[PDB]
Amino acid sequence: IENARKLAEEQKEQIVASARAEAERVKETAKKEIEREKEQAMAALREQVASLSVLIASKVIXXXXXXXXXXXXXXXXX
Amino acid sequence: KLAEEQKEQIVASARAEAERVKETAKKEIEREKEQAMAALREQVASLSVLIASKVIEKELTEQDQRKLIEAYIKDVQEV
Amino acid sequence: AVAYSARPLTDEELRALSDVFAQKVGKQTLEIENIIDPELIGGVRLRIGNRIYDGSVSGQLERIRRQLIISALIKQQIENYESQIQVSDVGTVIQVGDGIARAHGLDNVMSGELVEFANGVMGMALNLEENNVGIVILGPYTGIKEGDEVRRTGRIMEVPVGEALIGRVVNPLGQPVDGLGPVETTETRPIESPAPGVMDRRSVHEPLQTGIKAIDALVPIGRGQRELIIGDRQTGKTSVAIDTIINQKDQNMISIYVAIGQKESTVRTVVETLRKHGALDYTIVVTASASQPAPLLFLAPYAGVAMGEYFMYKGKHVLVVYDDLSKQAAAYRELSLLLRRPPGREAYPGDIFYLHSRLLERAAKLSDAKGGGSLTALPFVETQAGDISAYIPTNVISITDGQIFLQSDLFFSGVRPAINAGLSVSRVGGAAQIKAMKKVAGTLRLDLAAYRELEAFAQFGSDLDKATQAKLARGARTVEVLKQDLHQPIPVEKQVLIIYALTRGFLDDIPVEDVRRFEKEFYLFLDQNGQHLLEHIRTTKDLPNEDDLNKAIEAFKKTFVVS
Amino acid sequence: TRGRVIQVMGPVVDVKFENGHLPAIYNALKIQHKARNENEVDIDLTLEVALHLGDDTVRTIAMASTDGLIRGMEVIDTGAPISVPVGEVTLGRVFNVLGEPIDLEGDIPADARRDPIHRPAPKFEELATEVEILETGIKVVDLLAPYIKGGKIGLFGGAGVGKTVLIQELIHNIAQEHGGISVFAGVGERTREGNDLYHEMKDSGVISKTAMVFGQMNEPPGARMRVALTGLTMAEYFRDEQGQDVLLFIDNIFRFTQAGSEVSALLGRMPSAVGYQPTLATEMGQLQERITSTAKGSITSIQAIYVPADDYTDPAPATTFSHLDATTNLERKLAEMGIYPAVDPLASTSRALAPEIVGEEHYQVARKVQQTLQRYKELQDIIAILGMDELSDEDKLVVHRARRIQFFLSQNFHVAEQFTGQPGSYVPVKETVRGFKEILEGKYDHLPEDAFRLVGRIEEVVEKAKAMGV
Ligand SMILES: [Mg+2]
Repeated sequence: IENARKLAEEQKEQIVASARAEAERVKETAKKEIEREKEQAMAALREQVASLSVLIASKVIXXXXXXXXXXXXXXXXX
Repeated sequence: KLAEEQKEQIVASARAEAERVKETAKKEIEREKEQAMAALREQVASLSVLIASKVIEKELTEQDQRKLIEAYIKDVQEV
Repeated sequence: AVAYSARPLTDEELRALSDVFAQKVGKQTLEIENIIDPELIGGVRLRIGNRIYDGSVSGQLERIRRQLIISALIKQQIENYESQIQVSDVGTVIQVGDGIARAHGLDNVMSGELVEFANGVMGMALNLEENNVGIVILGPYTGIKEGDEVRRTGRIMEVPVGEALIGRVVNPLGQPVDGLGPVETTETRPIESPAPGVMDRRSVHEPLQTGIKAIDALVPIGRGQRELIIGDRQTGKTSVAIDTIINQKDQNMISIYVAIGQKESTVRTVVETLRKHGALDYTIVVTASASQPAPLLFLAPYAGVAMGEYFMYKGKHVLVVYDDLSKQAAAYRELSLLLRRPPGREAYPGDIFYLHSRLLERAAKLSDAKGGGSLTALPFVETQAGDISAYIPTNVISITDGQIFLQSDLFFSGVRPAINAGLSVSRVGGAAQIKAMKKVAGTLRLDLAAYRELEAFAQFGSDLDKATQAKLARGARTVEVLKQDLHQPIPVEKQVLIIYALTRGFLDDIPVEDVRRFEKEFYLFLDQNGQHLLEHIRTTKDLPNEDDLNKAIEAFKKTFVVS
Repeated sequence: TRGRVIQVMGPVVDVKFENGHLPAIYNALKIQHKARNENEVDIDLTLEVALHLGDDTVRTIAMASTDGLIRGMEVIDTGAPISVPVGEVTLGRVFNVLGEPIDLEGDIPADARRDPIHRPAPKFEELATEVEILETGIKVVDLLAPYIKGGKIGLFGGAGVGKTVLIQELIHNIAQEHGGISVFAGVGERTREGNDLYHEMKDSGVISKTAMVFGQMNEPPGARMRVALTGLTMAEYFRDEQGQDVLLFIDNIFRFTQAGSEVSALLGRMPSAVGYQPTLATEMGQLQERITSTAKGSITSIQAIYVPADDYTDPAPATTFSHLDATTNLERKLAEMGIYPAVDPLASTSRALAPEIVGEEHYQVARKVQQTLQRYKELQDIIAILGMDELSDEDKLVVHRARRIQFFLSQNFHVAEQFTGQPGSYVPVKETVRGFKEILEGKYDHLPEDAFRLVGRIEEVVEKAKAMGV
């Protein structure tokens, strides 16, 4: 009875630890992939945001010159 | 058989807790993804604000003065 | 008058604006001054008295930058055009210090409104003077300086409300502090709302099962009641509250726990205790720890009851716990003294009874016409050196429907819970009990009352052999039955059966040192060969036939080996 | 740019600045003045901003004596709160409230790192979700009143019971085992006792792992109420940067609150009950919430508290008692009979003594010992005294084991080895649980009581009784 309970407790602790290790590995891999995707999207959406910023300035107020100026400003800021 | 039944119940509860932990880890990943998307959008917005400010400064103000005066007059009429 | 522009304005434009605003407002003649501050970008913002008209860059631009956080769709549909003029009613700070502020302006501000400071911190207007407003800051005040600017939001104080708050930890403003992401609700409820009327109620009949034998037998609590738990520190009241919260797993209740002035470490461990027992599927936690500003501590209980009332007014049953009602009173006293309001006894304001009665009268049991929901309240009050003559302890005792007293002498010796039945009352009484508990608890009450008088004279035996040592033995057996351990609440049928066994004389043979083990092994026995008495009590709510009960208890005693 | 003095009323000064240049609250301001004639004195003063009164005026509190101030002096805004040096350069030295050495070993270089005195408390999401037990190495503490990582302990005692020895022993044991440092803060106490403690720490050798800060009775109210924050910010650096477990000793927390009241009325605030400041619990909470156990390290604080006239319902002890986890009581009765340390076993309390924290075995052993001691205390007084002695069976054995257990709670300390040849011991908690259980079972019932005296593990006791002729 007591031995059975002790064995059950050990098995439960081992299973919980294994699930935690799997979750930690999954989280680390997801964080690395998310960082890579964040960098790639930062670059791509930064170019897109420069274009859309020229567009928004025009809307509130040719295209190649505005895009080049926005890219130069972004490079200066970075 | 009471001890074995309690052992099986404890094992099933531990498995359910492990499944809940995995689901919570997935939810944490989703929250991190949402935060990353928000951060990217905010950085894009700040860069857009800077670019628009520079473009507006570069733009001439001769017609901008008249347009602003007319817009302010319309705003005064509205309220 | 004052106009902020990136570059100085032309004379014709200044005259045009002056004429336009003179005609619109209806003034004789306006003298317009302009500035050349390049903080704006090709735009002007204008100030008439305490009214601001904004049509500049970094104005409506931010109005579309703060919004939309499809992007190109908004940039070409609604972000391109200014989202109208940004109109505000403003004020100017003139005094800062100790967590409050006073301002000039805010002509049309309401009493109890929410205002927003320049750097982003919130405040609540509480003193409308003839020429200034007193504002209590709901956050850090070291970034606010004289000459700052305040703006009106236009909304009375209110909190988010919904089903998305279940299992989350929030602060009295409804913002998460557990770091699991935003809370997605779609409703709000004002913090200060009236109580249900006299004719909107119904008498209390249903019971609230806690799992503690001493409370469930001698001081019963019904659904819709307001029972006070009072005692010194180091008596274990949070344990009573946590056991009560845990016991509601399959009783169709929603629990709310409010922690006022506690340590964040203890709140964290309490939430972790709740999560382990699976009690976070129906619980909401509101926290305002000791390092927070006084207005948050004063506002937390109202937020808790406001979140409870939403479920109450849809037919559900709620239970609200207030960690300490004395810390809230101290915080309110601090706010009142800092605002120069006349003091009273122990420096408390005049309306300190009003503050607590208006809160504790929002717990009710609704009639069938209004839905049938209920809300139960369990406030806590901490005393110093067991003195209940103090101002707040006497204030709260006279509002509630009875109190539970916990002693520090019994706690140190090892009696858990350290409840005192000689000073604990419940004015709802037996109407909050089941038939079996009613039929069983009277003899137990009489026995404990008899034993409490002669408990102190056990050193001198040789007393009347007739009815002194017999009463001492019965009282010791009673006192051993009422002991309990942390967590692990007990079902009501098991409590009824064990108290029946004690009161019918089935425990005299068993010595005092074996009563706890006897009751534990009896509970184990009933789970196997007593599977019909429990079902009869659960389904019928009346205790089973006397002869069957006697035979079952007789059968168990033959197996229990006494040491 | 620069302000000027308007009023001088005791320890409170008023300064007027230019429009739109007011310093923020909690900033520090400096007055540095040289006498222009024989009708003047030199001034070197530091002030801390307290309130904005309006009309470009602020009200500040002085950190020293204000004698010699003149209405019209010029004041300079520093730009930030008080900043003190942090790091390894503060180990083995003595500082004052402003962070300047008061010993004579030199000055900290100006190219160092300095941290501000005021900051917010750690957030909910970055605290410890589990209660953990701190291992001190003492036997009575580790059994009847365990300490908690990040907790607060109240130490009760005075002269003639030797609390400085306990302080030094805790410092030595923690530094040796867990690799932590200690910070001592003296808040408004006697200077004689500060000198005594400094020389004791120099003699023991535990000075090289301690930082000491002193603000005592002779100092103005402003310096007494901002000295605990200097020790706190010195200690937080090690938790947040080296990830250590630190100890923080506070000579008198009560004085802290007292100092606040002494300026409250002068700042223009209505009084609360018993003449205390209206902002009492807020100040105590803003102090005591900064010592916690985060995910990196922890700070555990031992605080000595003086109760005025032994009145526990006074607002200040009543406010500070709601932050404590354990209390440790030192008794002269046990010190007279030769029990070291003199910790009272029946009056020391802890919230960690629960089967869900320490364990079932630990809890059972501790409760058995406590009830045995209570039985001894009840029996030996009304019975066996006044000529009512008796020799009942099971009462011989109860006092036999009680006397053999009361003398096993004493221990030999490393810091006491300078007056005694015994090296000293560090006993883990499993070992003392085992020893107390074995004594309770009566296995070691065949030995004299002199063997259980100034000894570590239980097995060593046997060796003692081996050399005593028994
Ligand atoms: Mg308590």
